[PDB]
Amino acid sequence: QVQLLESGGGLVQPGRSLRLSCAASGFTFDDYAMHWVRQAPGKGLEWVSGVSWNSGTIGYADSVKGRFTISRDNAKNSLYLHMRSLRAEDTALYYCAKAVEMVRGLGADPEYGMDV
Amino acid sequence: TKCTLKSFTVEKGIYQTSNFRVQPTESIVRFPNITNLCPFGEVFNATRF
Repeated sequence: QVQLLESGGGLVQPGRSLRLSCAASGFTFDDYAMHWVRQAPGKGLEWVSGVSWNSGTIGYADSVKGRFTISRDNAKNSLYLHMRSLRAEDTALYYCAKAVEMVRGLGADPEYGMDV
Repeated sequence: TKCTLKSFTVEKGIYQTSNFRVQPTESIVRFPNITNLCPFGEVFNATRF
């Protein structure tokens, strides 16, 4: 069974850091690329960050470049998302998502298609 | 036969002289075919690190 355990709840004031943790069950962590997508109320889904199957960070967003950071933990099947020096304008709901494509699906690396 | 008997006069008969033996002419090595491979081409052709 594929269970997503999201940890790091609490209250944070602007000007400080934040840290969220993704845990996955029912599938192998390394085989799929892991992405973060956020969606404030009264607005659609919007990509905020991502990282490939090879634990390669893809970049930082246009609005929050220089402060967000993303990392994987292939040893313990976990994921870290750290928010450096947050501001009150960054308030929204964070979302953790997994890819689908099976490894070596032929002509680039399979890293897309969030489903769960 | 003369130097087998340690003599200069060989008397009528049959004398075992030496040994005949064929030698190996070439070398043959065999193994089952190779099927699997290590995932190095999956790393060096990857899109990113």
